[PDB]
Amino acid sequence: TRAGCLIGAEHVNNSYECDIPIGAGICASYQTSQSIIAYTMSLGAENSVAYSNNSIAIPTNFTISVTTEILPVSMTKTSVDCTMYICG
Amino acid sequence: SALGKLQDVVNQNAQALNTLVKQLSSNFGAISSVLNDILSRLDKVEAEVQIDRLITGRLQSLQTYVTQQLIRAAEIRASANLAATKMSECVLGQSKRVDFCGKGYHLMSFPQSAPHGVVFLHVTYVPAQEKNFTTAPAICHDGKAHFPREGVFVSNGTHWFVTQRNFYEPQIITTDNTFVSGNCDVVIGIVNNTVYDP
Amino acid sequence: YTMSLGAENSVAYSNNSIAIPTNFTISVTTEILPVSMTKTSVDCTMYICGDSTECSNLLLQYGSFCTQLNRALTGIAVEQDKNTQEVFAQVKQIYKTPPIKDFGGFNFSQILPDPSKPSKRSFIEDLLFNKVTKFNGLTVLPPLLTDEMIAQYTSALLAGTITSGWTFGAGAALQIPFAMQMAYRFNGIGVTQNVLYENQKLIANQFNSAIGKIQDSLSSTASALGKLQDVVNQNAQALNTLVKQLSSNFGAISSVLNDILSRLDKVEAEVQIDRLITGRLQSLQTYVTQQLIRAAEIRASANLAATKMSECVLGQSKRVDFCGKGYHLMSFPQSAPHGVVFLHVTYVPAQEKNFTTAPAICHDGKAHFPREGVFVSNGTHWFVTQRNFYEPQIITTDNTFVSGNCDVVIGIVNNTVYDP
Amino acid sequence: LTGTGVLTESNKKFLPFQQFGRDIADTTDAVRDPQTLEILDITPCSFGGV
Ligand SMILES: *[C@@H]1O[C@H](CO)[C@@H](O[C@@H]2O[C@H](CO)[C@@H](O[C@@H]3O[C@H](CO)[C@@H](O)[C@H](O)[C@@H]3O)[C@H](O)[C@H]2NC(C)=O)[C@H](O)[C@H]1NC(C)=O
Ligand SMILES: *[C@@H]1O[C@H](CO)[C@@H](O[C@@H]2O[C@H](CO)[C@@H](O[C@@H]3O[C@H](CO)[C@@H](O)[C@H](O)[C@@H]3O)[C@H](O)[C@H]2NC(C)=O)[C@H](O)[C@H]1NC(C)=O
Ligand SMILES: *[C@@H]1O[C@H](CO)[C@@H](O[C@@H]2O[C@H](CO)[C@@H](O)[C@H](O)[C@H]2NC(C)=O)[C@H](O)[C@H]1NC(C)=O
Ligand SMILES: *[C@@H]1O[C@H](CO)[C@@H](O[C@@H]2O[C@H](CO)[C@@H](O)[C@H](O)[C@H]2NC(C)=O)[C@H](O)[C@H]1NC(C)=O
Ligand SMILES: *[C@@H]1O[C@H](CO)[C@@H](O[C@@H]2O[C@H](CO)[C@@H](O)[C@H](O)[C@H]2NC(C)=O)[C@H](O)[C@H]1NC(C)=O
Ligand SMILES: *[C@@H]1O[C@H](CO)[C@@H](O[C@@H]2O[C@H](CO)[C@@H](O)[C@H](O)[C@H]2NC(C)=O)[C@H](O)[C@H]1NC(C)=O
Ligand SMILES: *[C@@H]1O[C@H](CO)[C@@H](O[C@@H]2O[C@H](CO)[C@@H](O)[C@H](O)[C@H]2NC(C)=O)[C@H](O)[C@H]1NC(C)=O
Ligand SMILES: *[C@@H]1O[C@H](CO)[C@@H](O[C@@H]2O[C@H](CO)[C@@H](O)[C@H](O)[C@H]2NC(C)=O)[C@H](O)[C@H]1NC(C)=O
Ligand SMILES: *[C@@H]1O[C@H](CO)[C@@H](O[C@@H]2O[C@H](CO)[C@@H](O)[C@H](O)[C@H]2NC(C)=O)[C@H](O)[C@H]1NC(C)=O
Ligand SMILES: *[C@@H]1O[C@H](CO)[C@@H](O[C@@H]2O[C@H](CO)[C@@H](O)[C@H](O)[C@H]2NC(C)=O)[C@H](O)[C@H]1NC(C)=O
Ligand SMILES: *[C@@H]1O[C@H](CO)[C@@H](O)[C@H](O)[C@H]1NC(C)=O
Ligand SMILES: *[C@@H]1O[C@H](CO)[C@@H](O)[C@H](O)[C@H]1NC(C)=O
Ligand SMILES: *[C@@H]1O[C@H](CO)[C@@H](O)[C@H](O)[C@H]1NC(C)=O
Repeated sequence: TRAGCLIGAEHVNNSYECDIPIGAGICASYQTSQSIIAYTMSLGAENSVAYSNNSIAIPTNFTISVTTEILPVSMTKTSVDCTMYICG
Repeated sequence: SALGKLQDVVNQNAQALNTLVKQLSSNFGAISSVLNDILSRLDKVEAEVQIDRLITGRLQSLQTYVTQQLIRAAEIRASANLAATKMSECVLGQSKRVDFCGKGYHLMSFPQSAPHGVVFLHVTYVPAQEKNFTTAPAICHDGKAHFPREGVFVSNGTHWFVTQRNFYEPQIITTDNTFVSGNCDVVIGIVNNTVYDP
Repeated sequence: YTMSLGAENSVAYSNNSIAIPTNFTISVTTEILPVSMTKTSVDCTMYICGDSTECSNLLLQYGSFCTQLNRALTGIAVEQDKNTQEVFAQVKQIYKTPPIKDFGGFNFSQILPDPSKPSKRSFIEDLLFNKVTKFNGLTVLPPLLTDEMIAQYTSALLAGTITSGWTFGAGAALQIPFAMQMAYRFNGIGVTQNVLYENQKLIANQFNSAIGKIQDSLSSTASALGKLQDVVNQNAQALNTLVKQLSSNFGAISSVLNDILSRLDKVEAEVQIDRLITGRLQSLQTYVTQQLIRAAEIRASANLAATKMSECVLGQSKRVDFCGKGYHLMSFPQSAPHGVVFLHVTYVPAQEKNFTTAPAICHDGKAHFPREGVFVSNGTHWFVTQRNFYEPQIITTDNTFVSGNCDVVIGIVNNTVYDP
Repeated sequence: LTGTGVLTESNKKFLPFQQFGRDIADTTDAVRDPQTLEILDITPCSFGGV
């Protein structure tokens, strides 16, 4: 690979979602008779939007989705006695 | 792996403390790591060099620990400022910022307490079922170009309607829903359709 | 000389004068924001004790300093990868532009990829990539997302923006003509959508001219992409200092370990080896500290760039001076070496005129206030028009609402109110 | 001189009096054989994390 020599993984020509990041666009995964494979990570499915000068898409329904998000606020306080640590 | 952002900070602090407490077992070039073993095997003129080496090593370790703690505290302060901004905007109000209060049209958020952190419950609005419709930028009835006030002109194949953007609620194109501005030959794509009068 | 802060402009302010613009100029400005930097993984043992056994044996007496020095660089690399993922990879479905380019007259061929070249990048991206241009344990790790993947992400974002407006960020991509998208953009900044439909060719020509002027730049000047070249030069200078600190003596008789082990015995060269180890360890600590500070700066810049990508590109932000100077309409991302370039499309008035204004109008003892507009007078008659554009209309009952009497508003003037 | 590396045939045409060459950052990267007077590059041996 362009990131280094990889031993123990079978390089496949298919494209899947990146599971274990290796580098240079190559990721590894444990799939199918069953061994570690290496492949070029795909960024997503190709969706060609049906765009024209007289077509529009308006939704007729909706789904109230509630998602979670975690943000750190504080950490543990540390007051190390310098003299007792150096000259206990 | 859902609460990994807090467990990561906890593990980083624990590893820093473990490294700081294990650096005492190092020699830093001295004959021993225990000061009692050095003061009991050398005189008061040769053990000073070993004590100085140990002091220099432990002081360098403390300086590295304090620098790492300052960098981590700066990161935690940035995260806490972000969390306070989100608590002020998403929770205490309705933010129109895209992808800030979660993915989708944000409605409201609920705070939740977490160990050394905060958890937000962003309630968003996501469309689910869309359909295709033929649209037109304007409508001319008597040589007068009509534009939607708050909505978009759509056609289901035979008739034309005016409806909101984020939801399909077709209504009859009336004078109260559209405003007149200009003539027909100035707008590109304007189609002919009747405009109801209440 | 003493620097001047600018020209003195005394605004002609009074209690009855207002300036409403009669024209506008679609100005597109560029902005460069760093995203990531080059990964560095320096071998802590080989840098201090390159091809030496006694040095490696003596280095073990300093504890796990090498372990934490390597862990810091590994964390920096993971952080740069996370920043690169968070800035660009924001859509879970790659979008492709249709083969027809009937975007209401707007020309996007200068920002869309061209299949006539191996590197699937646009012309502006090619111009950007043409500007910003292993030993002693120093190893450079390649990034996870290559330039082709960043270009594909940028192309998907641009296609979603030009074919679905801002609906591709909140959910499924809903197709919409670009003229209607620009009408919605105008309605967002407080301008009636008729101004766009009545001046579509002019706005398209202004956008094309702005993109052409942007193409004129970034090819002759060199201080445009200085924010990325600065980071590149800082990393290069840090690496050069780290690799040149090996030639120092730090009080030893020589800087080469082989020259010391071949001129002294195994009991006197230990002091010189210890001095060299201490000096090189201090150098590595200073380098790691500087790299951590620079990584914090780059992470802040990457968070800002991701916020801008989420707001200006995937939506219309009403924040002043955030998505460029002026009333923001839309933005287009562009790939850059270790960074991102935003092309903010703004709305700037061009030609304003003076008009006599009044806060209210009384017709039958009832004070009238504009619903969405401002009362203006051209000297003889009074009209009601929007704020960001001069479109005078007859004051009617459908354009004004009644509230209170005349003697309560300060500055109310007499004028007739039409009845439909 | 001393060191460790693979000696590949280079193309850097030295001067008739110059013996060894140094790239940027003062690193020995090319030496001339004192017998056949040919020039060759000094590439460090392969290394990296596992
Ligand atoms: C929407 O309605 C208007 C008027 O109701 C339509 O305009 C009309 O278009 C027809 C067909 O071109 C015109 O007839 C021809 O006009 C030319 C002059 O342009 C004349 O030389 C021919 O002999 C023939 O009469 C008609 O004059 C014109 N009327 C007006 C008032 O402009 C328009 O075509 C309709 N839109 C669509 C999409 O059909
Ligand atoms: C706008 O129109 C109103 C009424 O159409 C004007 O109010 C009128 O102002 C005149 C001038 O002061 C008043 O005439 C005088 O009124 C006083 C009592 O305040 C009286 O003692 C005098 O003999 C004389 O008649 C008039 O009464 C008054 N009308 C009403 C209904 O209030 C107003 O002046 C107009 N605005 C401007 C800027 O001129
Ligand atoms: C909008 O979507 C909701 C959610 O899918 C639909 O509600 C479902 O409707 C089906 C049809 O009868 C029921 O079998 C389900 O039990 C409903 N689910 C819930 C949670 O109520 C709704 O019908 C859709 N509306 C339209 C107009 O399509
Ligand atoms: C487009 O919408 C119009 C308005 O609803 C449809 O017209 C109605 O169609 C129903 C079903 O055939 C009839 O029962 C009504 O009498 C119609 N109303 C009028 C005023 O014509 C029309 O059929 C729709 N067209 C398509 C192709 O869906
Ligand atoms: C949308 O684009 C299509 C494709 O160009 C337009 O269709 C052409 O319209 C012109 C002008 O009326 C005709 O001369 C061509 O013969 C049409 N070609 C085809 C293949 O239909 C269409 O008019 C455009 N619509 C709008 C509203 O701009
Ligand atoms: C608004 O400003 C634009 C841009 O300056 C004007 O467009 C120019 O008009 C002049 C006069 O006819 C032409 O010579 C130029 O070629 C036009 N430029 C472009 C890019 O089209 C426009 O006329 C102005 N409108 C008003 C009402 O003043
Ligand atoms: C969009 O702009 C590009 C470049 O400004 C146009 O491409 C030019 O097309 C003309 C027409 O023959 C050529 O003479 C030029 O050599 C082209 N320039 C480049 C750089 O390719 C393109 O035609 C424009 N698109 C539209 C629809 O007008
Ligand atoms: C203020 O605006 C009004 C309305 O546009 C002007 O009144 C028109 O003036 C033109 C030019 O003299 C005449 O041809 C129209 O008949 C007038 N219309 C009406 C209803 O009076 C007025 O002249 C403008 N005043 C100034 C000073 O510019
Ligand atoms: C705007 O300010 C001017 C300046 O004070 C005002 O003009 C004065 O108005 C008072 C009250 O009508 C008169 O007594 C003065 O004689 C006026 N002075 C001059 C120099 O004209 C004017 O009325 C103010 N307009 C508004 C709407 O507040
Ligand atoms: C050093 O000695 C070697 C061998 O004795 C010389 O190499 C010979 O060079 C001549 C002329 O270039 C060739 O014809 C021979 O074939 C070479 N022999 C071998 C074994 O390579 C070399 O030129 C001498 N160098 C100096 C500076 O005198
Ligand atoms: C992948 O493609 C290469 C080049 O076409 C081919 O040689 C190789 O056999 C392919 N591998 C698989 C598993 O199809
Ligand atoms: C709208 O058109 C596209 C392309 O023709 C199609 O894929 C899509 O299913 C259509 N929408 C609906 C609701 O059928
Ligand atoms: C408005 O008045 C000011 C002050 O007299 C003047 O400088 C300016 O040119 C006027 N505006 C126009 C459009 O003439």
